Amino acid sequence: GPVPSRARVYTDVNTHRPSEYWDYESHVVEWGNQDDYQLVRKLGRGKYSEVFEAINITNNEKVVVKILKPVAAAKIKREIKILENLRGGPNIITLADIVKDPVSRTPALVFEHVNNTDFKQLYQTLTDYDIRFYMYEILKALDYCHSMGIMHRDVKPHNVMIDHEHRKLRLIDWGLAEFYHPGQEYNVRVASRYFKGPELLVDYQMYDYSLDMWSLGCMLASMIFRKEPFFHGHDNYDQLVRIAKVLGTEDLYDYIDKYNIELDPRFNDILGRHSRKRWERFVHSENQHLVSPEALDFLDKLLRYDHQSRLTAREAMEHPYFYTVVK
Ligand SMILES: CCc1ccccc1-c1c(Cl)cc(CNCCc2nc3ccccc3[nH]2)cc1Cl
Repeated sequence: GPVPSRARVYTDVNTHRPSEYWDYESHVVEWGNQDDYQLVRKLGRGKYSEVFEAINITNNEKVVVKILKPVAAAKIKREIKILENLRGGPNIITLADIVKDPVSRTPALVFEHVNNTDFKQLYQTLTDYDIRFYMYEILKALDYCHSMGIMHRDVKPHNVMIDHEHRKLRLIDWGLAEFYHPGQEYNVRVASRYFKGPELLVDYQMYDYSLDMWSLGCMLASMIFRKEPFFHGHDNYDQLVRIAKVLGTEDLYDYIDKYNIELDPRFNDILGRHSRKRWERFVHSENQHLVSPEALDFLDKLLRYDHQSRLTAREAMEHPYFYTVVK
């Protein structure tokens, strides 16, 4: 069977802290008043929630309200516990209140408002310096949640709010977040297809905090190479083939062999044999302004098949790519 794995960092955080910290099912939710909030407009609807711009009447301040769908209403305690544990942490969205929505009869989470800069504008106009600055801000959020025994499991551009005017970044949508317990087998159906780590794609359940690091590398590659998404799989199987066309198949087989993972036999007809490509292959006149040897070295240390061989968020903060960032 599969060889077990554990994180090389923050393995003992959950054991060290009291059970109340991670036993979310035991947590009693203290409800606020739904009447304090007036919904202004629907911002979006996903598979588990609907998000709205709203106003807190008591202080006349804008807030964001997430109304959970019944299909998500079960594992709401997990998100609530995670949000309360991380509250006040660097660049973590602040959960301001929890109320019962009178219409859906489900919990509605109230968050601090972030005046988001248009997402196309940011992708199109952020400079090399701004990319390093914001990547450093995401690393502060990731090292914080990992040091708190939590893995986000859904890192992607959509889950990162940026108010560029105020150089303000928040990591949002902790609905897929889970506490990391060494030796636990987790569901591999997490994150979004283009951001899924090879561990998920090969069905390796004993993953840790390092999955967030792969997703972060996918974001960086997309941004610096002007290729959205960087690994553009047609489905979850083709997603691994797209990664293997860049990282090569020999290192993929070395990874699955290390953990005694057996690939799904459907890969026999589609994976092929591919050499590892040099990152310089993806550089062109339209992205040269965002690429540097330091960017490529940093990306190379995140986009590794072996989850245990990726940079951790705290080590990544001291990488030369961030030396230019004002600290
Ligand atoms: C390509 C990802 C990336 C790589 C390197 C540096 C920055 C980014 C980035 C960009 Cl360009 C744009 C955004 C903006 N994302 C907005 C997401 C969002 N806006 C919302 C507004 C309302 C509700 C949810 C929302 N989620 C986030 C990041 Cl990390």
